[PDB]
Amino acid sequence: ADTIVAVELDTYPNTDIGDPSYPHIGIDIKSVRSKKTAKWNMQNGKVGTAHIIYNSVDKRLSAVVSYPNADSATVSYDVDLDNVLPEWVRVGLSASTGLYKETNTILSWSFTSKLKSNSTHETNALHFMFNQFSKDQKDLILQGDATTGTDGNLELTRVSSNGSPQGSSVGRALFYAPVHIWESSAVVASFEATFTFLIKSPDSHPADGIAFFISNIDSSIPSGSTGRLLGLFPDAN
Amino acid sequence: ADTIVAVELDTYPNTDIGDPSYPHIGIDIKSVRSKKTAKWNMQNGKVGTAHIIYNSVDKRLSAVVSYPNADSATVSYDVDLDNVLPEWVRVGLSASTGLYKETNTILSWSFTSKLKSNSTHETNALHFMFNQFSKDQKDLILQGDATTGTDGNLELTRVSSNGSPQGSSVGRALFYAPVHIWESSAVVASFEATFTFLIKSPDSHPADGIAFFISNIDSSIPSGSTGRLLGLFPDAN
Amino acid sequence: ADTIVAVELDTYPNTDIGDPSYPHIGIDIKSVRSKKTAKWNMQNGKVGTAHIIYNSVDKRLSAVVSYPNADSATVSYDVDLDNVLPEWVRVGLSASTGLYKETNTILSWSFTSKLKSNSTHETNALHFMFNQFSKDQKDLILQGDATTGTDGNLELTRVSSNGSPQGSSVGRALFYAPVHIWESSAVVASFEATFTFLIKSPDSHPADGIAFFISNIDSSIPSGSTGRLLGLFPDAN
Amino acid sequence: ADTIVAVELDTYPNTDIGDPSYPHIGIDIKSVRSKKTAKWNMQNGKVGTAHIIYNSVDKRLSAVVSYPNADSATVSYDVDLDNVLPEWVRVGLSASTGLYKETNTILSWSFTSKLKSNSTHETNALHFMFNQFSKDQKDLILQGDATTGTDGNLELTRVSSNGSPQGSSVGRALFYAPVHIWESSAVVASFEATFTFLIKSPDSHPADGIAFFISNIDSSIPSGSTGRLLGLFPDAN
Ligand SMILES: CO[C@H]1O[C@H](CO)[C@@H](O)[C@H](O[C@H]2O[C@H](CO)[C@@H](O)[C@H](O)[C@@H]2O)[C@@H]1O
Ligand SMILES: CO[C@H]1O[C@H](CO)[C@@H](O)[C@H](O[C@H]2O[C@H](CO)[C@@H](O)[C@H](O)[C@@H]2O)[C@@H]1O
Ligand SMILES: CO[C@H]1O[C@H](CO)[C@@H](O)[C@H](O[C@H]2O[C@H](CO)[C@@H](O)[C@H](O)[C@@H]2O)[C@@H]1O
Ligand SMILES: CO[C@H]1O[C@H](CO)[C@@H](O)[C@H](O[C@H]2O[C@H](CO)[C@@H](O)[C@H](O)[C@@H]2O)[C@@H]1O
Ligand SMILES: [Ca+2]
Ligand SMILES: [Ca+2]
Ligand SMILES: [Ca+2]
Ligand SMILES: [Ca+2]
Ligand SMILES: [Mn+2]
Ligand SMILES: [Mn+2]
Ligand SMILES: [Mn+2]
Ligand SMILES: [Mn+2]
Repeated sequence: ADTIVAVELDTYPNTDIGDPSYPHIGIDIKSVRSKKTAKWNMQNGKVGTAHIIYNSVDKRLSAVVSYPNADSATVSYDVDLDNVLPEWVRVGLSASTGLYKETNTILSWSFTSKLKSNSTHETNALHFMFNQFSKDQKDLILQGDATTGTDGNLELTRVSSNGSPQGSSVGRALFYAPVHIWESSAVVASFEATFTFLIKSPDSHPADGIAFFISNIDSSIPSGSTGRLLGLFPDAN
Repeated sequence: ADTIVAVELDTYPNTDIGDPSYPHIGIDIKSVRSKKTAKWNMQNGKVGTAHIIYNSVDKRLSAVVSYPNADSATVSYDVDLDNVLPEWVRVGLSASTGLYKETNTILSWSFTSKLKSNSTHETNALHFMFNQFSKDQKDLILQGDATTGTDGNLELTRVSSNGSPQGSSVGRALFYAPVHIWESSAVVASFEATFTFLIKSPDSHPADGIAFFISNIDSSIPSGSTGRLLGLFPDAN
Repeated sequence: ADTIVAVELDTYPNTDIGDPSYPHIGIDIKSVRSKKTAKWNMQNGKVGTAHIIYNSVDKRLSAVVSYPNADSATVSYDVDLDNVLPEWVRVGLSASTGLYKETNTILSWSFTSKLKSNSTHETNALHFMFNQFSKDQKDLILQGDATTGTDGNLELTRVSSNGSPQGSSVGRALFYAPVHIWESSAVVASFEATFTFLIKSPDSHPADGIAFFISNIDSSIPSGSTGRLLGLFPDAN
Repeated sequence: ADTIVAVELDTYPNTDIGDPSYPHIGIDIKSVRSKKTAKWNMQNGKVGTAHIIYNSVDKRLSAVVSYPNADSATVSYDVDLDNVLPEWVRVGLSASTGLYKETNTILSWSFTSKLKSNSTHETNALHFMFNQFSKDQKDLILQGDATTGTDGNLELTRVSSNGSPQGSSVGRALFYAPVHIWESSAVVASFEATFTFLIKSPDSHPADGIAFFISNIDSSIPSGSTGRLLGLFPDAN
């Protein structure tokens, strides 16, 4: 039972489980039923960007998704991460396919985290920037169908030799080091994440989406968590 | 007529104009009557730290002030700086003495700004960190009784050779370069500021406070703006 | 008179003054006659990158120039900047043309400078990054024919609306803030600068070149320093 | 067998293995017999600071060690780390004792690493800054006698509750994630490291010294590498 917090980019509306009737981006606290969502004007074949920020002052997690020359989509939710997550965690990217599929490529990824402790008013921090992925990336923990090196890109779900996506796939990419996401004595604590992606699809119904997540350290892909579950949750409850 | 946005660290309660009956920190939009305030347990003779954050997404300006091993004071206010300030501004510190005084020493001052453009999705940034002040700081625009070099600190208001604070003093320090605080075509835009200070006062009634501020490029201390006016506003209206 | 240090991307060989018989990159210490040079494979029509570094430990100024998938040119010169420059400078870019011309487009520019003090061991620093140039770039001091905003790019030399480069042109762009490039009490001083350029010429002999420079605060384009002088030097001695 | 590059801060002169007759700082390349050294005015009881820098242009590894208001010791060596280390490494701190001892307290540690690629021309970075060490630092791998939490410092070697150091102690602290220290496609690669320490001793001859090292991923304290070997080398050959 992993504790999970995520920002999803749902490309397929699973109206059974509370997903609205269109692609959208949402926020997930311990469940695949997003506490808050927002219509996202998904664009197939185009490189997009997702920015996610959070800070220990407003105690608010927000995220923006956009494509060059187009309206951006925003989603925010008030959440006190101190009570939802353990102090040490790991951060990652995650995508899945089901009966429907799409490329779940990641062109770049950046993350910064700062803990400005009470005791000294001296910062603790971590930052990593990936604009190119080496075929043997030793600082990423690839889980599932996640591979690196193809064009300097991170391909989260299985894509064949033809450049075409495979159905029923799941992948996850985690930074090797555990991040100190919060501390009892911190004045301010914050994080900022960004990643550009390319969700291409040869059909008319792409699924299932990508998602930036923060989990307990030893998290692993929940068995059979493909499709609508986006490699994060064991059940749609 | 300057357009001013500031976060004051009001040490003296001027109940004439709206101040609450205790030291407080507050948010000022074009006026000295804080749109929002919060109780601050002002500690005389001790270093404090102040953090001001803001982001184009929640369009919210928060501020946290604190002392090592004590409670922090926080205040936030929802404000679209896009409709209050011009795109090009300058940032600075300001302080004032009136019938009552205090040293308005500034031990360090850091600032970051980023603009994540839409047309390109690439960042534009600025960052400066002063952990020491030379006696001839050429990147600071000193105004009023503001001086540098004394011990490596920035003395906003007049302090004699005796080290004692002087009444009816005003001082401001502005970073030489104009900051591009916002843009119409930007996806995300954020700034963060931090400074440590030392408000000492021989007596029992210190006044009048420090304030980080953003203003129009050619901002100049309003005439006779000492005391309650904290070198930022001409009138108490 | 001005005190100048520069890294030229000399595209036109001026044998009369010392320029070796081919396009090269060099290190100018107070003279257009480079103290050290290196053959450069100037590619007309391609975006290139230049990286300049220097630290107070090695007391060496190096530079690298490269194009995606190609041999990179390197140049280095041991120089003690303490005895060559004043402690406060200004940094900028400079191009020029003479009888022959080329576009001197600047797609991006970034710069970082740090000062780790002796008296305290706490760093002071400045960082600015430009990935887009607004039509009213208020934090750059434009000199000569230099214009911002055309396509988001910086044009150091005159360029027609057609896109054709023009002869006898001189331009510079300095960052607004004076940089504290070195201090006696500094344990370690260092600066890093990067910038991507596009030198497009319609003819066969491009000229005259781009330059990264550190100068005294009030530097300005010398009289008649077009062509082989690259907006930097008054004479050729 | 380990591949190790280090920068010792030899506090005990082991005249039998190549150590000069006095406290020094050295550059070790696959051996405890420093390729290059320089006298160090080791001050017992004061907080020092060490700064290591390297870049793939000069291919020169430099180190500076200083105390507040005291001369700095400098040492540099021309080494092409591409032919000495594997592309993926781990960086960490090490310290040791033997017949004589000292406390090897690290009050802060910082490290930055950049890779400006040739194929792409966009950087890959990693940065971590420790100003405080929690009692369960999950992003550091502790080996031997290294403990976190005591005061907020990292004791590389055994220290009793009294505060007195102990003989024949050994310990390291590596950063959890592997660093991509270099790549064949890299135009520029560089790293900068900084850490402050406090070497206190109750006697007249402290030993054996602290060291910043870069090793292959799976490195571990070699058997018997206490004393003169500083937890890095199996023998003294
Ligand atoms: C036609 O596909 C829809 O109906 C099918 C039969 O009822 C479902 O199996 C299918 O769900 C699966 O695919 C989606 C889209 O890829 C995925 O989100 C879901 O978790 C299942 O794997 C879909 O509803
Ligand atoms: C005891 O001082 C208070 O009462 C005085 C008489 O009513 C006021 O003049 C005085 O105001 C002045 O000092 C304060 C504190 O420094 C300052 O805020 C104000 O602008 C005046 O200079 C204060 O209210
Ligand atoms: C053919 O041009 C060469 O010879 C001419 C006659 O001697 C010179 O005028 C000319 O110099 C000018 O143009 C170059 C090329 O742009 C420039 O580097 C120089 O500063 C003059 O403007 C060149 O030597
Ligand atoms: C007085 O100790 C010196 O002489 C002893 C007898 O010859 C040695 O055992 C001793 O070596 C040990 O201590 C040093 C100092 O801590 C250490 O560097 C060495 O590896 C041994 O542990 C020292 O030479
Ligand atoms: Ca879905
Ligand atoms: Ca007041
Ligand atoms: Ca020339
Ligand atoms: Ca020794
Ligand atoms: Mn959903
Ligand atoms: Mn007030
Ligand atoms: Mn030349
Ligand atoms: Mn030695």
